[PDB]
Amino acid sequence: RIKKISIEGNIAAGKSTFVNILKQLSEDWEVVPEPVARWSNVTMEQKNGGNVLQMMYEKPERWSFTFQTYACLSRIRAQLASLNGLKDAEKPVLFFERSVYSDRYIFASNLYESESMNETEWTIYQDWHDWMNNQFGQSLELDGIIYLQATPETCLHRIYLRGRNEEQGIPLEYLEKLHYKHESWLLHRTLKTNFDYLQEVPILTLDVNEDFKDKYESLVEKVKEFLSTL
Amino acid sequence: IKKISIEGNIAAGKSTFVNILKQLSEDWEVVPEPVARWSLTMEQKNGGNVLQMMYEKPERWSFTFQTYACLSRIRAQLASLGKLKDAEKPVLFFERSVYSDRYIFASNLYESESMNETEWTIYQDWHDWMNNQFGQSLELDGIIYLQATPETCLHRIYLRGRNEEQGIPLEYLEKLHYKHESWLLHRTLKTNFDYLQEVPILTLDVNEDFKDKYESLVEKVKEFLSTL
Ligand SMILES: CCCc1sc(-c2ccc(OC)c(O)c2)nc1CSc1nc(N)cc(N)n1
Ligand SMILES: CCCc1sc(-c2ccc(OC)c(O)c2)nc1CSc1nc(N)cc(N)n1
Ligand SMILES: O=c1ccn([C@@H]2O[C@H](COP(=O)(O)OP(=O)(O)O)[C@@H](O)[C@H]2O)c(=O)[nH]1
Ligand SMILES: O=c1ccn([C@@H]2O[C@H](COP(=O)(O)OP(=O)(O)O)[C@@H](O)[C@H]2O)c(=O)[nH]1
Repeated sequence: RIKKISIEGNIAAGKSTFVNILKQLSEDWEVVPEPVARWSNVTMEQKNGGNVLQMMYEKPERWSFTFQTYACLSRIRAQLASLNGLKDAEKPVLFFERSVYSDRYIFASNLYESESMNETEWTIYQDWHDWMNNQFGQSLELDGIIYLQATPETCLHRIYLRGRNEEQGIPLEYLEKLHYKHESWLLHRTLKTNFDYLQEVPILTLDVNEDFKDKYESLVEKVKEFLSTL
Repeated sequence: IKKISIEGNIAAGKSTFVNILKQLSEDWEVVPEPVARWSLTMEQKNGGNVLQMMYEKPERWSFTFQTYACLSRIRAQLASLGKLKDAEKPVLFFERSVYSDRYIFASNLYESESMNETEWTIYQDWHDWMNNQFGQSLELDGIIYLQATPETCLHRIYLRGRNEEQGIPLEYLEKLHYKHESWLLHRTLKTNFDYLQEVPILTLDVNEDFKDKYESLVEKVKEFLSTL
């Protein structure tokens, strides 16, 4: 009964600006922020996260599997907690900052194709992912995906314009890898998956390349008309 | 369905005690250890590879091994709890357990500096969640402790003649060995699953070879099951 709607987009695309924008417009609207976002900083799950995330930066081939499995286990559990945590709400909609699907099909597929996950590591990640998400049935199944499309140069700007010292090192090409994978999975709609319904699951695209903090009303209008189709 | 775990050190006899035990009743079934099936499919092949990695670089693959194994155990005990549909007094014998994984090996890799604090507390955090969402009912109704000396096990690894095992050093079979005693005799260890503090335990000296001679061992097993 509580509508799940994931927001998808490249690093610094604006996901979390938009999500905290929407949160304020409807008591019928809540947010689930992504844990790694949470971890990207300066509870045991934080201690562990900034750690693994710091270790991920310094030597990604050593740390990729662990960190993926922990970004995703941390998300699955954070997702379920907002469901049990919009009870009374007449038209419940909850917004996920990214998804188990972006965990596996953009980020863990990137690192694998970019050689930080050898094949044993990837088939284990993907096995572990299948088994855990066939075991939720349709608890965490998405009614919708809003794609916060932008450009990698606007994301590098946004990164340095966000000032996370550790995020300053991520180069454009990497951003360009994650751009290529979003384009293909969402906008182009081609990337395959092991999940049935994510082929017949509706997708909103939105150009966030211009600052939207003061001028976001059209973006919001899009979001709503979109939620009435779903 | 009743649930027992058969625990004990490497080549101590579990697979034997179990291949024997399952034969004595149509009301009895076994879930053999994932790790031992690796010792072919995406489990096998994912299982076979990392095991072999884990012998070469243990400080690099214990998290990954320790996650995959617990998973595959959780998997297999669940597709098995499957068996014993038409039985009056049905028992499933688990060849090791989710606590074996954690409080024997995964603790022992950490203490051995083959996983770090992050890894080791990430595994802990995941074990605690992966057992509480999908694994509530893999809950044991007792435990069976096959107790060989650190010494007995090493010869029984030679017997089996597994190549990569014949590299298991004696000193390894030793700490694994004082950690079973602690959890399952002295009850010197304490875990994070409280019903486990009130699970009964039957412990069997298995230094004497029972490949022909298991009757009185089985007698206490039958006896222990009759006290649940
Ligand atoms: C933006 C902080 C998280 C990081 S750090 C990082 C990374 C850093 C340095 C690297 O090489 C120097 C690299 O190959 C990856 N990639 C990432 C993206 S991996 C990822 N991020 C998420 N937010 C979620 C998820 N499931 N996976
Ligand atoms: C029995 C084969 C699996 C291995 S391999 C291994 C090992 C091999 C070489 C090592 O040093 C190079 C080492 O420190 C450990 N320990 C083990 C035991 S760790 C373990 N065993 C299980 N049966 C289950 C589980 N979760 N963990
Ligand atoms: O219209 C916008 C959207 C975002 N940002 C900035 O872009 C950076 C990244 O935004 P956000 O934290 O949402 O990124 P994400 O959650 O996607 O990493 C932040 O410093 C924002 O202040 C901006 O200036 N204008
Ligand atoms: O009482 C025994 C128990 C075992 N074995 C042999 O020792 C080897 C290893 O034992 P097992 O695999 O059963 O031990 P586990 O690791 O399963 O506890 C096998 O070849 C058995 O045939 C034996 O000769 N006598």
